[PDB]
Amino acid sequence: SLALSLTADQMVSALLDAEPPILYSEYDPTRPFSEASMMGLLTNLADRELVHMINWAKRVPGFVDLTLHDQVHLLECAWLEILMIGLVWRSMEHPGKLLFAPNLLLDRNQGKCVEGMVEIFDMLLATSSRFRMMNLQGEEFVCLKSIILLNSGVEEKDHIHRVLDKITDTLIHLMAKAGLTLQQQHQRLAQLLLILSHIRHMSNKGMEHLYSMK
Amino acid sequence: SLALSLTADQMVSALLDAEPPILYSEYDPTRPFSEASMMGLLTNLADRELVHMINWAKRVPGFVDLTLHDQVHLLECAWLEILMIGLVWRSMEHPGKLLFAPNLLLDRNQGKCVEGMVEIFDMLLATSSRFRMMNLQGEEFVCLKSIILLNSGVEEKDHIHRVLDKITDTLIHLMAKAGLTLQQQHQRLAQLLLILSHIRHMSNKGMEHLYSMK
Amino acid sequence: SLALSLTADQMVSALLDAEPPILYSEYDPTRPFSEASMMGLLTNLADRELVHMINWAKRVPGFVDLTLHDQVHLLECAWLEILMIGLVWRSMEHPGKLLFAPNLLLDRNQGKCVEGMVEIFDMLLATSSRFRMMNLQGEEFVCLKSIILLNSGVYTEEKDHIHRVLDKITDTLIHLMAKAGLTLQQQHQRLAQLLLILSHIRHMSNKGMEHLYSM
Amino acid sequence: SLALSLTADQMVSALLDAEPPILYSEYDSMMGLLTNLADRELVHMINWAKRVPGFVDLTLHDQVHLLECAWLEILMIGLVWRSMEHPGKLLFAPNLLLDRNQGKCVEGMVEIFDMLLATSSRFRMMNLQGEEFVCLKSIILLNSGVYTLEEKDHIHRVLDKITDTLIHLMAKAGLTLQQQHQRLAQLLLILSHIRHMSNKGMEHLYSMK
Amino acid sequence: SLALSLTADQMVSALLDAEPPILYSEYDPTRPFSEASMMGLLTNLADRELVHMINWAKRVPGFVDLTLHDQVHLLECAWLEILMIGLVWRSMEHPGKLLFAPNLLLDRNQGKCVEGMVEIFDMLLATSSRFRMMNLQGEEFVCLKSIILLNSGVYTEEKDHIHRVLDKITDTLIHLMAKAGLTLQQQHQRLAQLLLILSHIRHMSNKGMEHLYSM
Amino acid sequence: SLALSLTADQMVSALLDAEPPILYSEYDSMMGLLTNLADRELVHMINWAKRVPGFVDLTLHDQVHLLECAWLEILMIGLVWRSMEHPGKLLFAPNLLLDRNQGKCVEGMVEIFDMLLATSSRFRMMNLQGEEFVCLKSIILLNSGVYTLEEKDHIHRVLDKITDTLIHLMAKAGLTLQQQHQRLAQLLLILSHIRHMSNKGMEHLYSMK
Amino acid sequence: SPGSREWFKDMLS
Amino acid sequence: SPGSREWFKDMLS
Amino acid sequence: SPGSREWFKDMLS
Amino acid sequence: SPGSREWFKDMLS
Amino acid sequence: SPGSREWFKDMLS
Amino acid sequence: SPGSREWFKDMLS
Ligand SMILES: CC/C(=C(\c1ccc(O)cc1)c1ccc(OCCN(C)C)cc1)c1ccccc1
Ligand SMILES: CC/C(=C(\c1ccc(O)cc1)c1ccc(OCCN(C)C)cc1)c1ccccc1
Ligand SMILES: CC/C(=C(\c1ccc(O)cc1)c1ccc(OCCN(C)C)cc1)c1ccccc1
Ligand SMILES: CC/C(=C(\c1ccc(O)cc1)c1ccc(OCCN(C)C)cc1)c1ccccc1
Ligand SMILES: CC/C(=C(\c1ccc(O)cc1)c1ccc(OCCN(C)C)cc1)c1ccccc1
Ligand SMILES: CC/C(=C(\c1ccc(O)cc1)c1ccc(OCCN(C)C)cc1)c1ccccc1
Ligand SMILES: [Ca+2]
Ligand SMILES: [Ca+2]
Ligand SMILES: [Ca+2]
Ligand SMILES: [Ca+2]
Repeated sequence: SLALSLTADQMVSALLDAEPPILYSEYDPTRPFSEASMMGLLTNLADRELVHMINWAKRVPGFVDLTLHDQVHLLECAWLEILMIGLVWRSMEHPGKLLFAPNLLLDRNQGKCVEGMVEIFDMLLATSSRFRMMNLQGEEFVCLKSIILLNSGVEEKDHIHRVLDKITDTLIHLMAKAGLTLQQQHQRLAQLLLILSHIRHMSNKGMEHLYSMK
Repeated sequence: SLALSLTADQMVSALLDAEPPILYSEYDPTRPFSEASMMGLLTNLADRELVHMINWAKRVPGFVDLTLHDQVHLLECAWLEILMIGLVWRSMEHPGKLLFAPNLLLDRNQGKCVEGMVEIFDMLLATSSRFRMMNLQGEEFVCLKSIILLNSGVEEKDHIHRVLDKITDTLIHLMAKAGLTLQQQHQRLAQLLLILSHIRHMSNKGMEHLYSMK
Repeated sequence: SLALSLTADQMVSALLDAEPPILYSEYDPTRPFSEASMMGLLTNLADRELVHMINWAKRVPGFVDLTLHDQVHLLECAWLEILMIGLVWRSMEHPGKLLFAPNLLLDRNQGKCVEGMVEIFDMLLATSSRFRMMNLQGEEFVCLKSIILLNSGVYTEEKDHIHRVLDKITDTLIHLMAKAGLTLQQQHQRLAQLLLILSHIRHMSNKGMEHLYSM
Repeated sequence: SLALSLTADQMVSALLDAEPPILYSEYDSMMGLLTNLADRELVHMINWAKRVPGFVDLTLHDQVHLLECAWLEILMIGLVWRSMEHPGKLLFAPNLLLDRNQGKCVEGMVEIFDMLLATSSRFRMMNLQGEEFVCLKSIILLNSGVYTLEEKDHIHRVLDKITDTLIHLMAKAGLTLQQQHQRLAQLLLILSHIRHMSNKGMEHLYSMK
Repeated sequence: SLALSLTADQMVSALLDAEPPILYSEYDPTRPFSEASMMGLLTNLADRELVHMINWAKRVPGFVDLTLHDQVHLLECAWLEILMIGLVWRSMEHPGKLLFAPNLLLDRNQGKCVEGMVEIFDMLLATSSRFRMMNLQGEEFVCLKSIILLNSGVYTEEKDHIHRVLDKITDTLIHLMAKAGLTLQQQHQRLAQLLLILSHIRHMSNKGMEHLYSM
Repeated sequence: SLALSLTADQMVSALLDAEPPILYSEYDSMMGLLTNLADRELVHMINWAKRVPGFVDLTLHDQVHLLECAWLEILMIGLVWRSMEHPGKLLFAPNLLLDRNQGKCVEGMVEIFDMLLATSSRFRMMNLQGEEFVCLKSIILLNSGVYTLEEKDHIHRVLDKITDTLIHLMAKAGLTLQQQHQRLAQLLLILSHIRHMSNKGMEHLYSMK
Repeated sequence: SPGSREWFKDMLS
Repeated sequence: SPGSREWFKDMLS
Repeated sequence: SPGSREWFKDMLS
Repeated sequence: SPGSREWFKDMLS
Repeated sequence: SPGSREWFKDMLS
Repeated sequence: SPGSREWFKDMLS
């Protein structure tokens, strides 16, 4: 498979080039939020992002090598983690707030508009602050988001495992090129992947919240 | 803090020495399982393991440096992930089955005794098979379990972060000492930590199942 | 009044900075277009662009000085012309095609999917071709689009203010052309060629509104 | 080619010499009167167009296309020009002057009436000159159907000549360079409104057929 | 019958391999003992050990050859003696203390927490001290514990089978002592010293059962 | 010290010479008769104990402790020994022989009765000898309270002597080394049953006080 | 009819 | 609906 | 329903 | 209860 | 209830 | 009484 022949630079370049567009929100800016209208806005946005997620996923090296069944499974399990890592990324420059869209910036007190949502907001804000504190790079972000897709859900190594190994190589390459020592490289790799556990957690709580309100 | 002065060998030695006892189950072996009795057995076992988890946690380097409040929080969030990683570890030599205790080995078809539990069993079995395929070492296992405790839930680095960096160093040391190349070391570190995301997922589904049956 | 105090370079900057986001479309890409689905897609896009048009209009020098009534009137009159000039601009470097969105590029044959739409497509395509052949610049484009906003409803003292704003945009177009090195004769000839475009844009908007009403 | 060689003064002269006569309203409904007039003006428009420099260089096909596109605009700009000295009224003919409230005679026409009146008011406020008016009418003829390419290149050169001619007229009147550019823009923006009114008129006409 | 065919070394191996797991206790370690909580803790432990005792008994050579009735009878008679000898063994290297579990080590003063229990503690401690001073070996211990199982109820042809099994365990004890280098005189003296221990274990079990009945 | 120097034959002789007489039941309830007998046998037990080699070397305190612990065991082993030739019966005295169904006279005693009968049956099946019996009775005296340390060391040496003496008796009777060890074990395991029966008896006695 | 395509064609040739 | 007088008015104030 | 298995399948095939 | 005759019997068969 | 916050707090302090 | 600690003490000295 071509995906496994990519150099680290070629992997980064492919992942940057696969990025979906940044979506704007539409709303009446002279009308105040309600529970219904805020959840309505976030739902509309997520559903638009899902369409563009499909085009993105097909551009992630290795993804189109999978059967339709495997492609569907990875996306069905990973989509909310993928929305959330994106949100946390674009919120880094806005402490205490979540930048859902360039024209939709919500602070923690606005999260209380939707019953139960503020617990999720606080987890997302902490994650965003952690990425800021770590000085997460865009090249690192795109590697993590593809890891989420491929690690989604639950002979030696299948295709996905081999592609994930290449993304690890690429993360380490990025760190090495930035001048990190080998010890620093392994430490930062660990710190980043541990945050994926927290993103999984936040997705599980989110899916819970979505299923219980449906 | 003393924990941060530990060499990699001293960390491994401390974590091995902290290990709790392997618990046996008690049941009438001439009576067949029921839903009530199997869930009853697993509940009894988990509750016993929780007592010994407290003694274990206090022996994890760094844990007693934390305030009572932080200690309680880490344990409250991590306990089921900790039970599950232990289960998956002791099941490695038993493909298709889960070794809850040395005298309680349950196969997948027995998981169907308890409504909803078989989905969890299948995730646990896959994780155990993954650890087997990776030839997970006991020294690596104890590092991962302590990572779970410390990474539980959701100025540059707090104490927990610094201790987690030392456990990463220790994992890499173990891999280096086994003769892995630097590329192999970083790849295996990533593979292991990605499995922690799946353990988080399984814990979230488990807590769901426990809350819904209560 | 800020608008009349702007130098030509400040006017260009303000108009460039005012630009709305480029919108993407959403659709099932494994599913063929029908008349209903294509018209639904273009309706969806236009309705979304209308929301962002409001934020742009408020950043056009002079617009926010007007009363609410006047703002509503100018936007109500000009909005389809504003959508169409934007469409023509983004299609300029795609001969034969209309770039509704970066992920929605349609040719004239696809226009036949909706009864009566191909005639409108052809007009839009000829206008985009004219733009290309004039080598229309983005700075000129933003001037023209703001002229549409201020002019289309301007007959139907605050009206004297709009006319002084419109005169400033004219000064701005000539400035851009003089800076580009055009002779005095080329500057007035190109000013005329650009403003005559706006009569064709009005025509296409009228034909579009007529088509929208009939369905 | 003969058109492309004319001086600005010769272009003005040719456009003025091409002007059709002013027609009187005649009796065979208000729409009946207007239709009578329009159909008679169309005959004069044919020979006017043929006297607009550059027009007869075009193929028959292109001449038909341009006139088919522009004719109602040409009638309307004429109407607006002759209503200039009649605030609040439209002078369809010397013997047919209507105020706004008379426009309500035909369901639909009074929208069009007010637009024509606002345009005539603009002409008055700008103090539009006859020489400028004839330039604008010839621009309508050559521009309105023009986007739809040598024949169309030639048209663009003639259009550039008429622009040169407008600027010549403004310079001669003593406007500064800035005033000339501003006024050229003001006058060309009127043609957008004339297009609008023609599109609305054509809509009305087609729907009653 | 497998049991009577075992060599002495095979008997030792089988008895060593039969050993039950060492059990841990659970309790709140920030909470002081009361009479109720300590007695509850020891009751809990004993009840759990009883479950594992069944699996051990079935691995004792000869036991499973007996009828259900005989198995029940021997276990019903011997179980507290079996718990107590195990307790004494695991306490051997902890002078003054009883090692109920690796995380439950109690001294005689803690025995006073339960009315009448200190007298039993003292007897168990003296027996553990005797074990230590004899340097009792684990191979000897497993022989003695199995003798308790087979002997305690053995009066209250299948009974001739148990007696031949008991004789084999005696042969096994002497073998272990001869292998250790004891003289013939030291072998019979130590065999007697070990078997006399079992009279004290019976005494402590009887006192324990009496205490359990009274509360 | 005198005890520690005796040969095996001298130990046997001393133990036999120390034997108390067999008492007859006498009349002052079945428990009344047994109590009468027991209390009379206790007096003889005092002088018997003092004639067991090693016993009087111990302090008064230790002598009291040992007898206080062992006395009912000593009575019971005596009872079992004299019932040996009476299958299904207990010969409390020559003039007091009870069968199992007579044991039901005292609520509680018939549990004890059956145990004593099973032990007497075991003695018969082993063909226990008088010389062996006297060794076992002296072991009970010295062992039963012994775990509770020179005085207690001395006791252990005397206990080892009695073991030597049992083995001497078995060797003399022509048992092989293996038979000697097996029989020594069989006889010592009986003392566990004798302890059990004494503990049960003492329970009964204390509860009726 | 006046103003039609055919009419313009006829009038212009 | 989007683009109507009332919609513009609502959105603008 | 966006995000459902069936929706993803439809969109990918 | 654990250790009784019936408990042993139940556990042993 | 083992595993609850309050249970953990009790056991740790 | 016979068999008591005090009785044994008295009989044995
Ligand atoms: C945390 C923000 C959020 C959503 C969100 C996150 C990131 C982003 O870029 C956009 C939205 C969210 C909200 C709703 C939602 O609904 C999906 C309904 N479709 C799938 C039918 C998905 C995500 C949300 C999720 C669960 C409950 C409440 C809020
Ligand atoms: C997956 C096995 C399991 C439990 C388990 C896992 C590992 C282990 O070593 C022991 C048990 C499990 C079952 C019940 C349980 O209850 C806790 C109740 N207490 C906390 C009040 C905890 C874990 C379980 C968890 C949730 C639902 C159904 C089953
Ligand atoms: C020519 C493309 C087009 C529209 C369009 C133009 C530019 C652009 O950027 C996006 C769309 C179009 C389609 C529908 C529409 O109105 C929807 C009704 N809303 C306003 C209530 C407006 C423009 C259209 C207009 C009329 C008929 C058929 C198609
Ligand atoms: C604005 C006045 C007008 C006409 C008009 C304009 C200027 C002028 O000088 C003379 C008349 C108008 C009315 C009717 C008309 O019909 C043409 C029918 N022929 C073409 C078969 C044309 C113009 C009119 C046009 C459309 C609807 C209603 C009224
Ligand atoms: C001496 C320790 C002890 C028990 C014990 C001994 C050894 C061992 O390994 C564990 C415990 C003891 C306590 C209770 C018990 O029975 C509980 C009742 N169940 C059997 C129904 C048995 C032994 C005990 C016995 C009687 C009274 C007081 C305490
Ligand atoms: C087994 C016969 C027996 C006694 C007995 C045994 C052997 C023997 O040679 C003579 C009697 C027995 C009965 C009573 C008794 O009381 C002593 C009261 N004195 C000590 C104040 C002692 C033994 C007995 C003991 C306890 C309960 C019931 C019966
Ligand atoms: Ca509003
Ligand atoms: Ca499809
Ligand atoms: Ca049973
Ligand atoms: Ca506490």
